[PDB]
Amino acid sequence: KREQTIENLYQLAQLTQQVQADRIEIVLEERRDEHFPPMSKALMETRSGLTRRKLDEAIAKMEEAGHQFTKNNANHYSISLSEAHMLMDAAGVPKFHERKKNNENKPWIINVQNQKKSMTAVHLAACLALNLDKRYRICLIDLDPQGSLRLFLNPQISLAEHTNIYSAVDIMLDNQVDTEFLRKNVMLPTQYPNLKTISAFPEDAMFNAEAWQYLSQNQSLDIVRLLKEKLIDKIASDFDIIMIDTGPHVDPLVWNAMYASNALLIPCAAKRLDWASTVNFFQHLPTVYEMFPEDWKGLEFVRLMPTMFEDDNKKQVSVLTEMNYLLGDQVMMATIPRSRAFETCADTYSTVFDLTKKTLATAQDAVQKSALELERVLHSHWSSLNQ
Amino acid sequence: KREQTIENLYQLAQLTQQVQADRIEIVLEERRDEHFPPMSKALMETRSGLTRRKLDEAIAKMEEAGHQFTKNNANHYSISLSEAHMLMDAAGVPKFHERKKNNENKPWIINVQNQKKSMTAVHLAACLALNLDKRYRICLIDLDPQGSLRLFLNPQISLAEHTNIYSAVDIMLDNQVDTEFLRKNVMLPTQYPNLKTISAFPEDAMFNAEAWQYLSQNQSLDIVRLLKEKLIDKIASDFDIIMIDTGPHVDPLVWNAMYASNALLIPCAAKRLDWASTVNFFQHLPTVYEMFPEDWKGLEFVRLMPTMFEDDNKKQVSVLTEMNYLLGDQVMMATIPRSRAFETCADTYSTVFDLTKKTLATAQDAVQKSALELERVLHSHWSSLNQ
Repeated sequence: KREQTIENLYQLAQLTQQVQADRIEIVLEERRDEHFPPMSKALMETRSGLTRRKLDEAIAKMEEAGHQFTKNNANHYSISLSEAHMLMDAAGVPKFHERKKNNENKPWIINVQNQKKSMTAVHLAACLALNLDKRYRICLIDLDPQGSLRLFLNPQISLAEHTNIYSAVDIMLDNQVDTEFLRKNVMLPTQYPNLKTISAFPEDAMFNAEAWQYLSQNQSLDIVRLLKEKLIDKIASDFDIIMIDTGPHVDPLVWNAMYASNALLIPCAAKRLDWASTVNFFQHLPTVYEMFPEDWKGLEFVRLMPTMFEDDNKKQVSVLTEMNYLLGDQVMMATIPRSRAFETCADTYSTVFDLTKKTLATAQDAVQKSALELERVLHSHWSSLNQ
Repeated sequence: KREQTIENLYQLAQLTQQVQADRIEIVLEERRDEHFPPMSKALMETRSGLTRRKLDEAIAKMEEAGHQFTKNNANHYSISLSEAHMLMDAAGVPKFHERKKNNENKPWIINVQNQKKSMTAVHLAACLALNLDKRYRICLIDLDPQGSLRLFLNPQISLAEHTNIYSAVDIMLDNQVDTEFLRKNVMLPTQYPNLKTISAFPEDAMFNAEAWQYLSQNQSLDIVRLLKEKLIDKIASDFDIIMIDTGPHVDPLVWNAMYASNALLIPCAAKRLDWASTVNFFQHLPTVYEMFPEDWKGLEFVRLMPTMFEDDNKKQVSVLTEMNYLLGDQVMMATIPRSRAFETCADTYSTVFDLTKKTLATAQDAVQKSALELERVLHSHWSSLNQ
């Protein structure tokens, strides 16, 4: 019955290909729109690299203008994220971008690749976005259609007053598209004044279909140029960093992400399972690239991190120091632990920077030093990349 | 630096493509090898469709041979799964297969397709495997490389005394292979005398790579014939049912599973998210099939189930009765609830049939009536399929 079943299939293809899917409605039906825990002026000091005197002066200037700061039950300052950014601009420090010896840069395009909880790229975006001396313009793009990565960091929906919401692949396969268009309709603001977001929707699955059947008509290899030529290039003006999050699969989606991407970052854990998948990955991961039209700009760096670490199991060391001595540098000294706190983030769709003893500090100190450590490398290669 | 980075890539491709991966070791490092809760003789009565008299007679015959049954702290029978199968054969009922008006059958090849917790195919396998009057020979094949589906139902490892362990794609791309080979080395026994298992390993990821680059050399479409011609056909002798579990992605893996597969089953939930992905799926799901060499045997049936149901939220009804009235029959009346119990299965990698008030019964009655209800349909179409 080969024929008859196809016929029922299109019958359901076109019967159902008219039912439903109000997207603004469900993003709106998810707004967990809560915001950030205000800083202490000790914490604002740490995150800013401002002296209490330069900071207090910045306050006083903002207060001698209209501004009124909220205050404690102990009448202690409670500075918001917005307040902290403006405090910077009041202290007369200019954004990372601003310091002009780096203002002709090209933007980092880090392609994170979760090999199995796909929530480390979001901690990076928040820690890098949560460094107020620099105040990077970042962008965290979700590319896994099975991604909750806009449940974390829910965009300011900013209302039903939003036409439509597009994902990356909605701008690859589309719907005239310009950076004015992408700002107004596909990149959304998120609770971190300087971290914007680009969500994905399980519909984004279509892509692969059209890819794997858009090669029948071609052993071509112009299908990996779509996200660069259609979207990333059209938003590299406004951004210092870009992170494209893909999780585990082979794909023309993650393919479409590697070609536009000029560095790789591979979160993994002590586990031999994710470890083992990953070396299969690498073994499969040269042709992987060889394939896109030679105009591919190579990679700058590529590195991996240890995620979810037990530094009490003699057993997990017995894979991470295989990693250490297997790979030395090109791994990260920052072993993020397991942490009750990290995992109620996965429960509650927050990041450790959203909540108010016994993980908090080492949860965030873990991420913050892994983001500091991440941070060195990017500066190391920004020169070469910039070429 | 296009060239230089590829060169480092193969450098890591071949540097690392010699490190590690002792598979028997890790399956062995996982044996959660515990077994089933023994039945009551009330429960053995329910699962068997034996009268207490025919059952007690079967016991007495087994006891008048050597056998010794374990007993209760209240000296009440505690029949194991093995004991129950032999009790059947002692009661002189023949296996489903056995009843010869269905012994020239062809085996069901249900392709389950999890659209987002990928643990319903395992409840089906256990409920269908846990019907002792029939005693189906089933096979639950994992095809998602991100599958825990051998952590559930850990095979009798039966020891390090096992050469190697192969997955489906290890027998697609291989390593001379015959049904004697597949029995001795790739299908493993599991705690249900009549449910065997075929695991997958995240290495299985390779497949896609070779597929999507094994079409550059061909707009061919012989790559979907691999799992049928290489594995399934070579084990259809020994099986009454076959379930191939794939979860969400487009793929030549799930492709390779649809072509060898002669019915479809699509678990989904009240949620508009998984609901929405699925209708995109259907809209993409005719060409999907149109593509394999015409010799494709069509589908027999195709249906969906409701999984994880809140019958207290007026809100979830407000999608499942859209489903009901949208789709009527070709859905299942058996709405599996949310259930604390179902979700500690996902916690503990069991199925509801593994544990000992307030879900148990409705958890299993839910699965059992969805498996009963599943059960009717398969009989309905077995005739036509058999053609």
